[PDB]
This record gives sequence, C-alpha cells and structure tokens, in this order.
Amino acid sequence: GDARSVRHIAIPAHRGLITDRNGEPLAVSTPVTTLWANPKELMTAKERWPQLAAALGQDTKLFADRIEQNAEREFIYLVRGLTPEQGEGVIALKVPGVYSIEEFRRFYPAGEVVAHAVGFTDVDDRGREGIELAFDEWLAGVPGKRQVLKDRRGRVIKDVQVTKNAKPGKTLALSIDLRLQYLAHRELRNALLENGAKAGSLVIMDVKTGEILAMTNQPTYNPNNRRNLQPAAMRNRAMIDVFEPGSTVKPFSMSAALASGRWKPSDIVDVYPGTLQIGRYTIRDVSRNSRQLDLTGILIKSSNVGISKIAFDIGAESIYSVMQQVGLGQDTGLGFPGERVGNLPNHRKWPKAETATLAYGYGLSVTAIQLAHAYAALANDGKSVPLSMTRVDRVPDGVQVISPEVASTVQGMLQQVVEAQGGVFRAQVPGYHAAGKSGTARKVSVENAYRSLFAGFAPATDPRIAMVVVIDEPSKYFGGLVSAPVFSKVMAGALRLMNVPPDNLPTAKLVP
Ligand SMILES: *C(=O)[C@@H](NC(=O)/C(=N\O[C@@H](COc1ccc(C(=N)N[C@@H]2CCCNC2)cc1)C(=O)O)c1csc(N)n1)C(C)(C)NOS(=O)(=O)O
Ligand SMILES: [Cl-]
Ligand SMILES: [Cl-]
Repeated sequence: GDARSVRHIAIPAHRGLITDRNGEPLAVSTPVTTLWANPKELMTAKERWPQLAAALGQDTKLFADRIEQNAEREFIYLVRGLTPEQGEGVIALKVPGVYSIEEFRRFYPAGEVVAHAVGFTDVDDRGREGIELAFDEWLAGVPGKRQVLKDRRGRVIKDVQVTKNAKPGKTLALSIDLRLQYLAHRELRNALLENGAKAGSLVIMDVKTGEILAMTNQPTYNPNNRRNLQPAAMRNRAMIDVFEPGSTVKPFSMSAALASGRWKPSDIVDVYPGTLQIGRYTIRDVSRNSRQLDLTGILIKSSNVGISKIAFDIGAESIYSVMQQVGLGQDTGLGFPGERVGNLPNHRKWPKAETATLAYGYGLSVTAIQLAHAYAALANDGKSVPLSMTRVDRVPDGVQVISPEVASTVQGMLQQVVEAQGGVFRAQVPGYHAAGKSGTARKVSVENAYRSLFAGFAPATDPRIAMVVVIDEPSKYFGGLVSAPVFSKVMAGALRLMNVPPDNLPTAKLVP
C-alpha cells in the first residue's frame, strides 16, 4: 500500500505570561511532558509493560488492555501533561516504542483569588473566559510545525524536520495589584460569611490613572481544578451583572443641582414628614424624623424626599446628563467578555415620577465597574480618566465631566456623609478622611431581598482610590450596616499597602 508516510506535527507556542501590575505571576505556561507510544513497537516489549504501567500510575491490566486494543494504530497517547520530573523517570526506563513530547499547561498561582479577572484556557490552550479570552491573540503566539517520516510500522525513521519555529505569546501586565486583590478577596468573603449573603463584588480603582487595582467576586472557583464547577461561580459579577445603584447615585443628582445655578450647599429642603406623594406613589425616607435639611444633610440622612424635591426643581435632563457623562449605563470600552452596559433611561419629556426615581437611583441599572468609575471621576475633581484592566505607564488624558468646583463641593459633602453626626460612621477609615455614600436597593417583588451597597474614595485631602462594595441578599441588611464596614477595612488596608500618608491622625484636638 504505502512505502512511507509523512506525519505533520505542530510545535506548541509558549503562551504569554500574565502578571499583576508589579510582575507577580497570575497565569504561567508551565512545561509538561506528554508520553505517546507506537503500539507496534510497544507490542514487541510486553515484558516491560508492568514496570511502565507502574511508572505511569496505571493498572497493569488496564494499561495492557489499552495497548492490545490499539495494537494496529501507529500512535496513541499514554498520558498527557505529566510533570517534567515524572516524565523523566519514565523515559529512563527505555521501553521500546515510548517517546516524549514537551508541551505547556496553564497554571494560575493565585487560584480563586483572581479567577474572575484572569479567566482560563481550555485543553487546547485557547482562552475561554476573562482576560485569557479577551487578550487571547496577544497571549497565544504562533506555533511551529515539524515533519516526521514514519515507517510502514509507524516507527519514525527520519528525525523530525522543523518547518516553522514557534513564536511565543506576549507578556501581559494587568492593572490589578495582587496585594490589594488578596485583601479585597479575603474581606469580601468574610463579610459574605458573616452576613449570610448570596454573592458580592468589590472593585478598587486608581482615581488618577483609571486602573482597576482589584476586582473580586463571591462565589468564586479554583481555575486550576474546574471539576464540579458551577456556572454561577464563574461570573465576574463586577462586570457582567447589573443592579440598581439606589442612594449611591444621589451625589450625581447633587452635582447636577449645584451645576444648575439654582442651588447652593447652604440651601435647605423641608423633607417632613419623610414621605412625598406623587399620584398613587409615595416616595419614602427610611429615617422620617427630619424637617429642614441642608444639601449636605440630605446626603447624610439619605433623604429620597429631599433629592426628589431638588430633582423636580432642576429637571431630570440635568441629572440624566451628569449620570451619562460619568458613564452610568454606558459602555466602558474595556471589552471584557460578557461585560454589561446596563441602562440609563431617557425621555424626550420627563414625567414627574420618573424625575424623582432617577434622582435616587431606582430603575436604572449599572455595573460595579461603572459605579466605581463614576466615583473615581468625582474623586478626581470631576475628571474621568479612561478605564483600564492593564498596567498604565502613560496615563491618557481624562475628560472633565463635572466641573472641579462642583466636584470638590460634592466631595466635601460625601466626607460629611462618613464623618458627621448621624452619618455612616462604620465607613470611617482610621487615620484617614474617607468619603462616600451607602445604598440599599430592594429587589422589587424579588420577597425580602436587597443589595447592600457602598461607594466611596479616600483620602479626602487628595483622593487616591475609589471603591465599590456590593453585597447581594444578606440574611439579617442596610448598606450602612453591611457594606460600610467592608469599605472601612479594605480602604484602610489598601491605603496602607499603597503607602498613602494618613490625613486624619492629628495629635491635637483643634478648635473650632
Ligand atoms: C438609598 O439607597 C435608599 N434606598 C431605597 O430607597 C431603596 N430601597 O430601600 C429599602 C429600605 O432600605 C433600608 C431600610 C432600613 C434601613 C435601616 N438602616 N434600618 C434598619 C436596618 C436593619 C433592618 N431594619 C431596618 C436601611 C435601608 C426598601 O425600600 O425596601 C431603593 C432604591 S432603588 C431600589 N430598588 N430600592 C435609602 C434606604 C433611603 N438610603 O440608603 S442607605 O443605604 O440607608 O443610605
Ligand atoms: Cl454606619
Ligand atoms: Cl423602591
């Protein structure tokens, strides 16, 4: 039939390393040794089989069955992906017909801690989820090709000849700081356990560079062992899940009020009796023991009524404009697999009820990433630096989306939300002035179910990082009792890790 045969073999390309921003390995192509066999040669050395089988960790008779059943094939795999050292002891047995191929297997040194961001490759070493998928072309490289001239009995007579070399993939350095990532991962997980919550997300970003410094979710999974992996655990919820932001968008409503020319911080709004009726609907505050609140007090008490009255006065168009311009419900440009854009509703003419509900964050849907980016722009004196999941060496120009004077005023109000009497004191960061806003969003007709939110930034004197904590369905639940302490603990550790000077460790009690 055939005197010879020409078999073609690909030379595997070394897949690009993924590191965090400091060069810590997050995805590594590690060398592995695959053993294959020519059964026609192996069948001439049967008395070596029990020793070979032992070296492979395989049952003597099952190994023998496998060879005998494939006795005519010129090629079977004995085992793929042993360690180089395990392969080295088998090669030393010098069994006829047993040969080795070096290939690579992806290893994820941080495991579940950064699994949602990094993703993973399939058995064919192709990116399937996360960054591995999004940057697959960058990471993959260009494999080579060999030619093997084989026998009529499958024995490779002519030594392989290399057609094309293997071109390695490119290194990729993420924006993530693995130190902050571990801190965020451990504090979110502990908070979930303490609160009996179903899921959660935590985003940390650099307000000055747009970099995503940490992005963790629960549940998570071990990418190095995906046996019994369930779909819910795979979700990078910070990017691919949407939620109503509720009270956490009130600083943007307040930004529109101050940009309107119609409102100044010392203005007061009468929110008594803690409710406001619009047709058949009643807007309700949680704490309903207030009458006059100034604009800062409306944020401290989180008065839906107060922000609603302001929204009626200034018009929803101005609030829509700020929310759109800080990115809520807008494409982020990151291109993360499955990333959601959410929804910021718009109208030619805004009905009165929807003007109020926009202003306190009902009925729009955002991602944790978007909410964090919005807070980063506010923290950065109103200038939005573009998002990045990769290390930023040369920072692109930002876009001024809130005037610096309005941004600075709203920043001070959010510092009061954390530090003033009656505010979110469990969000305070010891040694630092922190600023932010809690939220609690009921999942309407979705039976005693809520999300607890906190969004903020620090240090208030020169903001460095913005943070969003989302805790999904705690079993207690308020934003200020559930997500606020997580913000405090993670913000304190992250500021320390970044060597940020404390701006609230005075040694003297000053007066005023
Ligand atoms: C802002 O986010 C805003 N939230 C809402 O109006 C929305 N839902 O509100 C839910 C009620 O939320 C709370 C109730 C009670 C408390 C609280 N501190 N008191 C106790 C805590 C322990 C349990 N017993 C009560 C805190 C929050 C609701 O209506 O069920 C909302 C907006 S969009 C959407 N889908 N839902 C409020 C709650 C006014 N401010 O939020 S904040 O986090 O408290 O600052
Ligand atoms: Cl609190
Ligand atoms: Cl509601």
